[PDB]
Amino acid sequence: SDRVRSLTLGNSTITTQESANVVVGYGRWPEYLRDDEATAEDQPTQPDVATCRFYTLESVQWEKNSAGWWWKFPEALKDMGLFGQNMLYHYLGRAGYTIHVQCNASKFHQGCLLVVCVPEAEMGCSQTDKEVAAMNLTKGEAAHKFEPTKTNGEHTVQSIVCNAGMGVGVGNLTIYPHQWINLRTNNCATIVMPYVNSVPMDNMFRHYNFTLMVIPFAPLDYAAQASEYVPVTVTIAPMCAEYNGLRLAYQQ
Amino acid sequence: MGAQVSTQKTGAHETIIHYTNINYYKDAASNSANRQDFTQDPGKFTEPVKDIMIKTMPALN
Amino acid sequence: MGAQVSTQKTGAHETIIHYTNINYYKDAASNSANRQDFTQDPGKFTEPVKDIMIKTMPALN
Amino acid sequence: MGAQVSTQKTGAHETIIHYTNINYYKDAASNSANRQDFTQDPGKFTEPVKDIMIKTMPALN
Amino acid sequence: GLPVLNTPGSNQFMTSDDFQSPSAMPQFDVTPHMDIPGEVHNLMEIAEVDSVVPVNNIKANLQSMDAYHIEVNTGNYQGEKIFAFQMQPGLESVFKRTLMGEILNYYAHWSGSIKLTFTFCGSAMATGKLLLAYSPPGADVPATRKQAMLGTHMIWDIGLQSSCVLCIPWISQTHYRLVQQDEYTSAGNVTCWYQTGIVVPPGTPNKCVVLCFASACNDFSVRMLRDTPFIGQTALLQ
Amino acid sequence: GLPVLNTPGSNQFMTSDDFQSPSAMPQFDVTPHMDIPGEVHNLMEIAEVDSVVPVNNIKA
Amino acid sequence: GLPVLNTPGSNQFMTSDDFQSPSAMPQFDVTPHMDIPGEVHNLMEIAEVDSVVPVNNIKANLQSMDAYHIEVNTGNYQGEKIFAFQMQPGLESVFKRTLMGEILNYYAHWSGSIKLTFTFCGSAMATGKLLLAYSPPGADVPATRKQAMLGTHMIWDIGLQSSCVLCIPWISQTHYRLVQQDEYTSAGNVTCWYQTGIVVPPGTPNKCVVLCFASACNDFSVRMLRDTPFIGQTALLQ
Amino acid sequence: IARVADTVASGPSNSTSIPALTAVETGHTSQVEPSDTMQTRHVKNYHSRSESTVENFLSRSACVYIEEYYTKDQDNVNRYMSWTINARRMVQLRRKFELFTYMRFDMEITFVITSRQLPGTSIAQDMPPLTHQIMYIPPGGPVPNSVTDFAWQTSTNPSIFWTEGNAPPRMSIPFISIGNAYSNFYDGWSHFSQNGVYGYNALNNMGKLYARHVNKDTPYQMSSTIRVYFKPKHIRVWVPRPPRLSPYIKSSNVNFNPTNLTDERSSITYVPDTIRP
Amino acid sequence: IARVADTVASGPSNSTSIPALTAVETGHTSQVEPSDTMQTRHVKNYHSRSESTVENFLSRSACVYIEEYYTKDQDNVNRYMSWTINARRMVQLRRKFELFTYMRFDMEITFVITSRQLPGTSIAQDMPPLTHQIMYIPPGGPVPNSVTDFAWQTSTNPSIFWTEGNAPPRMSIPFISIGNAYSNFYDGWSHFSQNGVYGYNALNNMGKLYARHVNKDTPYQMSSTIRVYFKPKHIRVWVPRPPRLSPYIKSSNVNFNPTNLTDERSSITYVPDTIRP
Ligand SMILES: CCCCCCCCCCCC(=O)O
Ligand SMILES: CCCCCCCCCCCC(=O)O
Repeated sequence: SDRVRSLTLGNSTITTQESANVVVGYGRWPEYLRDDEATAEDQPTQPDVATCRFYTLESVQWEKNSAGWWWKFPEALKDMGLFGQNMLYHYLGRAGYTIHVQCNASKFHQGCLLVVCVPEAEMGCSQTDKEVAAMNLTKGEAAHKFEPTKTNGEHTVQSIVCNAGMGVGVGNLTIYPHQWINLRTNNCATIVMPYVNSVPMDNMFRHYNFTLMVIPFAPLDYAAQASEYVPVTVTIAPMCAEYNGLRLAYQQ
Repeated sequence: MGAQVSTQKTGAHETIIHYTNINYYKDAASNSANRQDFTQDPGKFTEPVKDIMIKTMPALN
Repeated sequence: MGAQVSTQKTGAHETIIHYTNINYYKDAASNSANRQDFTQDPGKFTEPVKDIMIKTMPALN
Repeated sequence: MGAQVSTQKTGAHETIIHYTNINYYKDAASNSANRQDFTQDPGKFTEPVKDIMIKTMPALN
Repeated sequence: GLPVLNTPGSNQFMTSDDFQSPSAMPQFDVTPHMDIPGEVHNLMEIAEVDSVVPVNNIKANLQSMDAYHIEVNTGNYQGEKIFAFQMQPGLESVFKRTLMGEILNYYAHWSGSIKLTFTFCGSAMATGKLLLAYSPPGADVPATRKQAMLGTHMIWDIGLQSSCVLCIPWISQTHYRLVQQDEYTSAGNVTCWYQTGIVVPPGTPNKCVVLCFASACNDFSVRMLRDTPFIGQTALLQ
Repeated sequence: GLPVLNTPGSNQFMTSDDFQSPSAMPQFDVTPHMDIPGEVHNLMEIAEVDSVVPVNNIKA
Repeated sequence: GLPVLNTPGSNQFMTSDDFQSPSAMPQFDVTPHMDIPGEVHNLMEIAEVDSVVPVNNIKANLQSMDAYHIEVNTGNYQGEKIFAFQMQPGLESVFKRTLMGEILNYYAHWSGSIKLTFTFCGSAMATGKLLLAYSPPGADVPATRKQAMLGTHMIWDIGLQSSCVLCIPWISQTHYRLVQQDEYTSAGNVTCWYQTGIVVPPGTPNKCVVLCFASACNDFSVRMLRDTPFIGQTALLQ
Repeated sequence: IARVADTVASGPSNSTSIPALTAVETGHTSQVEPSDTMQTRHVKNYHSRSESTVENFLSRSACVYIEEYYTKDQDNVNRYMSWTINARRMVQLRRKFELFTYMRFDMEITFVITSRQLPGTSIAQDMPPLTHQIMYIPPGGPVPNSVTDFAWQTSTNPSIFWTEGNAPPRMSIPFISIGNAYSNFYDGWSHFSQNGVYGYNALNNMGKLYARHVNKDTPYQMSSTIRVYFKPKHIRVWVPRPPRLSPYIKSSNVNFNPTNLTDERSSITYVPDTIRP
Repeated sequence: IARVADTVASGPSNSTSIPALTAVETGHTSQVEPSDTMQTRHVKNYHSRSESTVENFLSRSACVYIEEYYTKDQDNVNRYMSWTINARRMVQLRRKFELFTYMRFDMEITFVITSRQLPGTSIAQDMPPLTHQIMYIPPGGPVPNSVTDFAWQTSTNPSIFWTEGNAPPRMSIPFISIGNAYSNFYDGWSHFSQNGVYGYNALNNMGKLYARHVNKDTPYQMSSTIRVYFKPKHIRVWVPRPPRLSPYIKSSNVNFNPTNLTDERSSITYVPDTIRP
């Protein structure tokens, strides 16, 4: 049975009895930087099991009127164990990441989520005449959510779902590494993202390599007396984490 | 010279169809476009799964 | 180069009469006309009959 | 002719990259620049010392 | 020098030409090539990727996820057409914006089959059978299930396998068709009906969402490069 | 560059010339060739076909 | 003659082209070549030569040798930063004019390591240990020795060997950086502190000069030819 | 070579083979074809995806900028052109480039410069051919502040001198980016404190381009309009993405107004009756 | 070929090896690299110093002179150009050449000649294309004193005839210097008594260059501006030297005004805080 699967990274292990295979980035699997592609001359540090493990973020509640959510990495993991510590003390970073979104219900509930990883998910502002604030793009492990209607915020992100806050069609986000969580068949979604960037390495605070978006295309629904609380938890584990440029920790 | 004969794109009188080329400049950036590179691998986007899925079989089992 | 020498059309000093050609473009549509294709088969229009008819014989008998 | 094929500078599609050249003029001053002469010897300015100095050793002793 | 004769078209500038030209930056050392994931070689690699289709594109949903929702209900609905649309990958408002159609709009000619994947998003207890039919140009759109059933159809049985593919074969007179399809290069229509019905147990929703995906097959191809009519401006941006 | 001398007739446009020219549609995939009946190679193939002659071509 | 078609860019004049051209002086007998000492092949041969750096470039010393002086004194000075500056070989006012930086200004891109050689010019009786640190971009400039010590540092012990090299490794995200460095292509900072202190015997100066030298390594290289912004005029000279 | 897949002849079926059934949840795009869901005939498909190549797709000169500069020094009219090179001010080409996240390629740049004589009552002239000068100034180089600035000496900066009447000037340039590939999208900042510039402008810096008339002065006011064209060649693209849906507002960011997913229609079952004998 | 040195992977250390310690007094520039003062990783550096070549550095057309000459003989306007060839009147190119003491190379000379019609109330003309004549006169040759001087016969002196509209005239010249190399600096005199001329002008003498309109006369006054461009090729340079710091004052000597070593700043410890969340 390919339904059941097990994931093991570091001192963490995830279990599943209702998965749907595993999407591996753009056909590639996380790998350390090679010598014929490196730029930083200093010998990198590789904490390995210390940083490459499963980090669970704050759960989110899926409601009949939920429009979606989104996280930005590696920023969202700035306060996660040693992975966040290396981000502070190092100028350059490089990691893989294994996204694992969980969400279970019952054979009597219905709904369908879209777990996607969007590289360089540059987003727009609510007020097209103004700019956006980092605080409105990503706020730690705290998820930002999409709205079923237009937003008005000064420096807020245009959370209107239909445009995914990028000025595009949500139905075309399938062009990015993704999976769906169709409650009647699924229970979770896993995506192994390889380091994608136009540079061997990059800062992890200044640059948001990719954005994880969970947009429901099939509204959550159910009958009376059926558990109304359906949470959606996101777990991610860095892979082949390398760091360069060691210096005094950065004051957030 | 360093002439290099290639094949031309089919004409409206098919079913001497080759051209000659020589680079005159020292920089590769000066050369003409590579309109004849026909490589493909949709797998990256259409089948980026870890476990090979056989068409004639159930996606899940 | 991929030069191709052909025969020129008779001149007004007949009874070195050949030219050279090289295609510079990648598309066959860029080549010059084929003014030297002399194929013929009037049969399609002059004798589209199912039963061969011998000139020196009666058309019907 | 006296064609001379050389290597072109890497392009933005690496990892037929050569060009041909022929001089038409009688004076060498007419030829194009020598943008491909990569000789080096910093020693003249960085290490013009009479006694070889080994990096891993003391300059004076 | 060598006697030369300039041919017509000299000194002109054709945006689609392809000649050599002197580099303004001689001996520039290009930045080392880096192997980046997900490289694209042919645009068809994109048009072959399934993308959600906004079948329910009614004025009231042009800016909501309902545009993608294709409701199906329990109870007798025989003779009722669940949905329908023309087969214009680049002209039909339904496909016009999908990854597939979005690319076709950069070309004027297209050819090949299309894969319409349907996914049932109801509960694991809901069951049912739908009739996905495709009728080639020539006759009026199927008004009844019998008429639709006479054409290329697929009877989808909802079960563990959530999705079902309705491959629309390329049944054209000409080898290619215009993205700006007219009546001459008509492709036909696609109508969905209830083969049986959607039965459901007590304490379970009666309305379910059915998503639609569209993508090109291994026999698809575009041909006439043109500019897309989905982008323009009135002055230089700033 | 190569010393060249333009000869008379340059930059002109003769309707019956025959030179090469850049394609405005690079790498266009021409529609597959189909063997159609009754192909003509030389116009003489037509002039060799009998056609009714209007010998009685009087105004009326 | 040979049918020819002129391509766009004909009859133009690009200052960086490279074609052949008729000599105005045919068969000119060039003066015999003479082997002259110190020939230059690549400009990098120059940027690799140490040149005194004006670290003390304060308004009052912009025209005196004090601009190169980096004083160090005897007595407790713990927690005190001897000096500091950004790592902009071509933009930083400190390097901007050195042989190295002076050359980088003829290019827009640069890459490689830099050798900062420090020479103690005090008396032969003066002793001491200095901490030469380099912090890559990302955090605020080291306010204390502890913060600076966390980065790439070199503890220089003054002795018979007058000079000490602090090689600043190329720790960048991108392969190259702009000489006109911005925040994106930041390189970091270099701060000097007192590891211990400068002890001195009686009858000996208490203030000493420490010269700074800067040069490129064997892994350095420039790339984008441009005009230097350190020279101009308002009219033809006479 | 770049041929398309042929269709194998298929016949009746009745097995446990379920090529039509699948699960999109896996993120896997069905690889089904007509022969899998019906009876098909053999067809030798000769079609080719030769024009779908990223090379043939992007390798076509497209206008990226346009400015006007005058000859005489009258009023507050600019006598020279200035431009911070980028392809985000022309929606057409900008939308194509944005189909991918990263790009790498050399480029052919062509200039279409045209002049004119401004209207007037008495403007009888006899001006010789106008010669123009286009100078590229990489980041950091000295910028001219007048049509007679010393910067126009073009000591080391690449520059072109073109006279009207001749073919539009052209010249190729390699892969300038200091990175391993040009970036169309940068979901990051210019400063480590996560502020300052956000997006493209945060890292892209191809320098500036200046133009002017090398002619001293014209009797009566005249103006010229230069149009810059880009034609990438030896192309490489990575990470494809959803095409632009909302109209472009700014050329510095991706701001947009909530746009409709697509055009509307009567109902989900609406299909125009085109057969009416 | 012109590749850069790679960085060997280095590990911990604890020996009597002192690569970091040295003595600049020897006049020897430290040959240390990152791997000598820290732990480094192996890095296959593919960078190339191909554009740092003295050839690629100096081989770029740079303006060296510019003068204006009129067509009609009205007032005291010069109808022809005169110029004592040298590259010391254009700071840009002059500064590069002065990076080295001696130079040897052939050279490509390009001319950008443009004309115009001086302003006026009634200046309606119809002048045919203007043809120019540039004549080089090596030291000693007869110099023309008018636009109709016999000297313009160009019996043996090299001369160019160019008509407006066509591509800017060009032509190469070998290594003229009577010495084994051109001299950018001459710390000596012209006379043995240590007086007379001092420096460059004391020995350099490339002759003169004259220009004019071959057209007889124009109905109304018109003027042309010729710009000379130099592009050394097949270059050789010796004895590098400190780049020019003080602005150029005269084109005959190295006179200068006490200039600052560099820009100022708050203090030796001043470093702008660019991180402010
Ligand atoms: C000599 C002119 C130089 C012009 C440089 C143009 C570089 C274009 C780079 C486009 C980058 C992008 O589209 O992401
Ligand atoms: C035919 C025109 C001849 C012009 C001769 C120019 C010679 C330039 C020599 C430059 C000498 C120097 O820069 O030290």
